[PDB]
Amino acid sequence: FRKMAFPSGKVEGCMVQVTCGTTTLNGLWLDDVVYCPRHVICTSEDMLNPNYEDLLIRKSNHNFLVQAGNVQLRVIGHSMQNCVLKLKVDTANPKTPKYKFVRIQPGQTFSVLACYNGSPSGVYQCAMRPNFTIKGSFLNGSCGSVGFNIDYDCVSFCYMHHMELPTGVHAGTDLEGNFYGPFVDRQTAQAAGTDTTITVNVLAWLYAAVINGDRWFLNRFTTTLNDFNLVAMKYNYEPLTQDHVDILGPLSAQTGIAVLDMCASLKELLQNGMNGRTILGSALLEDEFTPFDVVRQCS
Ligand code: NA
Repeated sequence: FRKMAFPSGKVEGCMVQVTCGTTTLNGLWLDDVVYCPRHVICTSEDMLNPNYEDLLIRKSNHNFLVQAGNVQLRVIGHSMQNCVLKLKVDTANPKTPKYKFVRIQPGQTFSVLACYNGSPSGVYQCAMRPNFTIKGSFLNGSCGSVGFNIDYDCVSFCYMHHMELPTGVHAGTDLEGNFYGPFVDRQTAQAAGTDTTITVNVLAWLYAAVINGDRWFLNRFTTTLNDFNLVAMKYNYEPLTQDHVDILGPLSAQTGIAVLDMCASLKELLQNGMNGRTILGSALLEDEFTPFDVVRQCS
């Protein structure tokens, strides 16, 4: 049972290179605007303690080198919206897909098109951790790579990568520039805070396991919602709500396994471990499939 990323073609045609001074990173060219992390205007010395307003004022529209493959783009307007730069350009992107900007919630998943100096190199599926970080592969040059979901013909852009934390985990903003979590685009030590397992995702993945033939973890016991959350808090699992039970509805109906019985199987799993066995070929509980992901992949 494999992690699916969304087909990336609609985003590939939007990836551009942005160079300001000597710093260079990825941008998102939609209509006549190019979006990129504002720390493109920062030297590596600037990053220690940037005054972005002050730093942006030293910059004019011609200081910005936006290149899309070969055609260079004429910048005729620059603006700072929170932590993103918005470079107004003359040519509107002919390849602009239908798109929204969305701010997702912790636990939701999305595809990332990692790009290095403007060219896409790879695509992967990941989750917004409950502590608003993402654990991924953002190497030097991947700043400005975007996260997205695709519904039919519409690209919901939800993530732009900005920083690697000293802890090696990754942080970024929505497409309006607001960071997810308590992070700032400054090279200083920033605490991520206690991460937790996305409980509704693990339950969804267990439904995927039942759908695909793995059933050993199904138990004779059952449990109440409170008893389960009592076990959940001990193991750093996100508390399960009734909203979470509702979202798991279709999966419970497809398999004929009530949510609370599944929660009871997860309870014994948490209290006993997996005892050397695997579920869907994994020796540990996967929490980066939402119930929507499991439905989408089982449909
Ligand atoms: Na594993």
